[PDB]
Amino acid sequence: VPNDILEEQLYNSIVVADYDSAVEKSKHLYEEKKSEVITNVVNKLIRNNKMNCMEYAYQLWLQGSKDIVRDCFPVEFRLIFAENAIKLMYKRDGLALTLSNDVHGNDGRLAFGDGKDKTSPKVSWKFIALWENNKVYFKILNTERNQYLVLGVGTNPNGDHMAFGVNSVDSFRAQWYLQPAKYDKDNLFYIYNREYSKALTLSRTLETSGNRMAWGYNGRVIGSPEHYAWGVKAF
Amino acid sequence: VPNDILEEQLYNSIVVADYDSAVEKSKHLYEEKKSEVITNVVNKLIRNNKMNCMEYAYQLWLQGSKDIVRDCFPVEFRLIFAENAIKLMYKRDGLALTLSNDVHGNDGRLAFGDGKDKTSPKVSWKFIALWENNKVYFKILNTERNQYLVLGVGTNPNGDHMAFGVNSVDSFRAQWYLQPAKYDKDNLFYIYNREYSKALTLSRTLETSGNRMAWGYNGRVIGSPEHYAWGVKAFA
Repeated sequence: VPNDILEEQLYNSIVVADYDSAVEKSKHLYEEKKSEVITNVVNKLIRNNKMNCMEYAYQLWLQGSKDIVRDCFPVEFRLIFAENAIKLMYKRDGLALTLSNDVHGNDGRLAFGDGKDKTSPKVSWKFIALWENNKVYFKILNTERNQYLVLGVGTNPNGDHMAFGVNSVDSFRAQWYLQPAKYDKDNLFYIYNREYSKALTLSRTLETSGNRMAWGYNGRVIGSPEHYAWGVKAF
Repeated sequence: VPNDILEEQLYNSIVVADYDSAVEKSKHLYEEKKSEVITNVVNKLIRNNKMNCMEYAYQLWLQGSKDIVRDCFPVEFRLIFAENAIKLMYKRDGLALTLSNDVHGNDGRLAFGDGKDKTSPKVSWKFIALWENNKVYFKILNTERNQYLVLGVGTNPNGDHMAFGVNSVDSFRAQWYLQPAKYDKDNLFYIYNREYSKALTLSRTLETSGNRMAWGYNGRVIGSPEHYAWGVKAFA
């Protein structure tokens, strides 16, 4: 059976979220030195912004195929699923996500893109995966503060929610899902809130410090990863 | 009638908040070239952190004795009541109060001591006095944003309230009262929220930018103006 037909079969199984089939097909392809098929499928999935790519990687990771994730996917997938310390870099601004030092009253720490810090422990995060109802979600943990990224209940006039870091994940407001995207060189992700289905973004309003407040954005982001997606870089 | 007794009489009228009496006594003292008496009384009020000193200056100001406020009081009193553009300089840290650029939802812009900016239009404020029930309160207006200093409802774990700048004063959370203090050369003020009776302060936690969050502090401040009071300085 030709490579393009093997790609098609694998691709289709992921698109309909039959991940056990995807994983079994993938194990066979990898075992048979047809990793090119997997790599091309993942490439297509990202190009087409298929969220199911995340679940596919996760099930591979869980089901004895960490090697496939290592070898056939953008490095971001291993970093995410290995819970490595990473930086969340907003493509549009090249700023790393971080938390404020002091608390934002009752809200937990304020999340923002730092105008200047791209390297200190304060911009280090980990993704902690959880599986529920055929979907992978993430707690996004700030390692310096040991607090989780959340959207606040309240909205600005645009319907945007403020982003914070809080102690516990006791709500869908503190869970996130990813949608991969390709922009030129880079593999990026839209990061959506589980509760509100709004993309994590940085304000177009600069602070005098160069900081940009993070928001769950009430607007369309798809098709503009250079404006609204995130890069996951090793810390 | 000797000056010492005149001082005591004037002082007593202020401490009991009979401002009409205080003002009439003051006009007479000023007319009679005994402005030393007024100056001494003001000095005493400030040393004793008497909040009634603010009402006394305001009543002088309202009742045609702006000359007395100008001549007999720390310059900050004229700056406050003439609504000059001023900067709010936290004595402990030497940071000017300002607002963020982005608005933190319903809360308004975040109020903070700027780590670096001591001079730009964003650190310009004006006090807008209001009289209610024998007291003077102030709306504290950020000139650049046309927004008023407010304490938010929620608290951190200490019971401190975050400070914000908002569009309207439609609540006591956006009103403030002053208590003068002396520290060395500096006439300073504690700035208390009308609603919560908490003093405006800057966080001991520095932001990476060197900014410090402004809080309505749940704690004792009196006795420590070098830690918790503010300078009111003319904006250049």
